[PDB]
Amino acid sequence: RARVVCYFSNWAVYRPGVGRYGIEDIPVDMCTHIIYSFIGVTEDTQQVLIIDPELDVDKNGFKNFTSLRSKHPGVKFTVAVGGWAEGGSKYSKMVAAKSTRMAFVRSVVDFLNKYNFDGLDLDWEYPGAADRGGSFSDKDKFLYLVQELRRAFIREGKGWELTAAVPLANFRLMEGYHVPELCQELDAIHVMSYDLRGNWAGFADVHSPLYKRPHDQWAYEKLNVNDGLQLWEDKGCPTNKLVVGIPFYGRSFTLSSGNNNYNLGTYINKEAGGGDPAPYTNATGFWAYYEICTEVDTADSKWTKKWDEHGKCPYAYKGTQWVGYEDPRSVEIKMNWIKEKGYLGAMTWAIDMDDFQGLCGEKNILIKLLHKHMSAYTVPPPR
Ligand SMILES: N[C@@H]1[C@@H](O)[C@H](O[C@@H]2O[C@H](CO)[C@@H](O[C@@H]3O[C@H](CO)[C@@H](O[C@@H]4O[C@H](CO)[C@@H](O[C@@H]5O[C@H](CO)[C@@H](O)[C@H](O)[C@H]5N)[C@H](O)[C@H]4N)[C@H](O)[C@H]3N)[C@H](O)[C@H]2N)[C@@H](CO)O[C@H]1O
Ligand SMILES: *[C@@H]1O[C@H](CO)[C@@H](O)[C@H](O)[C@H]1NC(C)=O
Ligand SMILES: *[C@@H]1O[C@H](CO)[C@@H](O)[C@H](O)[C@H]1NC(C)=O
Repeated sequence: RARVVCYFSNWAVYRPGVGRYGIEDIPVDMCTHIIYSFIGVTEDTQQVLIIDPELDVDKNGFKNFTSLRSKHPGVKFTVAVGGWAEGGSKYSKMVAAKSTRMAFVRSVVDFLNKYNFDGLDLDWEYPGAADRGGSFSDKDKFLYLVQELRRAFIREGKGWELTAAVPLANFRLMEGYHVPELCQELDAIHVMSYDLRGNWAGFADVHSPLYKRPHDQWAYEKLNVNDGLQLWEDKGCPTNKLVVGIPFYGRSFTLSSGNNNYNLGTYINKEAGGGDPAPYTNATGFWAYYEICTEVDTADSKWTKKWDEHGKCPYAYKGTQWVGYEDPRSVEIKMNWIKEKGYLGAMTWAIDMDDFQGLCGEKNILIKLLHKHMSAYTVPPPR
């Protein structure tokens, strides 16, 4: 009854060579819930925006995805609206009034019916965030949207799921999320317990530390997976609604010139924007798990791999390059911690970045860990 929630990126199919990952590559039986990412919202009409129509519609992307339920009827196939690239301003604008919310709600219902989805994952990042086109009134109005969506889903009578991806920083929770009311309306809370550190922070660190490190201070003091999930509990979310995010990727850094200190918290060349782009994801500061293991784990690797004794995460470095991530050891530790705490399950960003080709060893090594632990785990009643 535990969840293994797998986010699927629709843009992964455009990755070159062995990086190419499509619908056919999803290891469906390893997941209980799979989420097609992303659709968006229109700026002008507050309707569902199909972001890659040639792929999603013309090449039958949405339907290929949902029709996987024929072979795997026990699995839920939903769609995510929002995501980082979508921005937050269109969503703050959409929830501003009742009329615009209901226009979106109607569009959502039409979309879900048309492409046979089992429900919707809300990924607005984030309500109430000034840095993301939000404002104070987003907190109330995001709740209104969620309540209105739930009632519409009930009226359709198909038992659709409604979930949300959420941050874990206290200031983000205060600005955007009525926790008790939201957790009541939602089937699951997908906590984005990653990207907690990165180039934007101005120092090298692992991005999903489980526990606090000595160097964690001020805003970073409770910015770890354990304290972050505890925060969601303390604000009123039941343990059996919380799903813990696991990143299948690393946040990389370019160290400052002449810096021979590779410890956690060491200064970086922030202007570089992060570590150099990897060949398949081609993104500064962002390396897929398979891009990391093919570099760090090889027999003649010149990378030095270390372990965060407090955060329970691996990091590795070579020359000016430094990356923090998750490996089988850290993932296993998090799986046991999830069961220890009694949370609803595990979530991954994203399934397309596991070692699905088995370049470094066994195929889909990370998702197999999530499946192994969660499938043998019974979610206890709310604490
Ligand atoms: N919810 C959070 C997540 O959002 C977040 O993960 C991020 O999600 C966003 C989407 O919200 C991702 O943004 C996408 O990034 C893609 C790649 O970076 C973009 O797609 C590509 O865009 C490229 C530039 O145009 C194209 O490059 C071409 O590639 C060609 C191959 O055919 C090549 O021949 C050519 O030379 C290139 N021009 C490429 O075609 C295209 N697919 C996409 O536009 C963009 N929306 C983001 O990548 C991702 N990190 C997550 C992690 O922070 O956290 C979650 O909680
Ligand atoms: C959907 O399935 C068809 C038939 O296998 C295939 O031709 C097409 O490429 C698939 N579309 C996507 C986006 O995977
Ligand atoms: C890789 O990313 C860079 C910077 O965004 C871009 O200029 C280039 O077109 C990308 N290369 C490929 C192969 O897509």
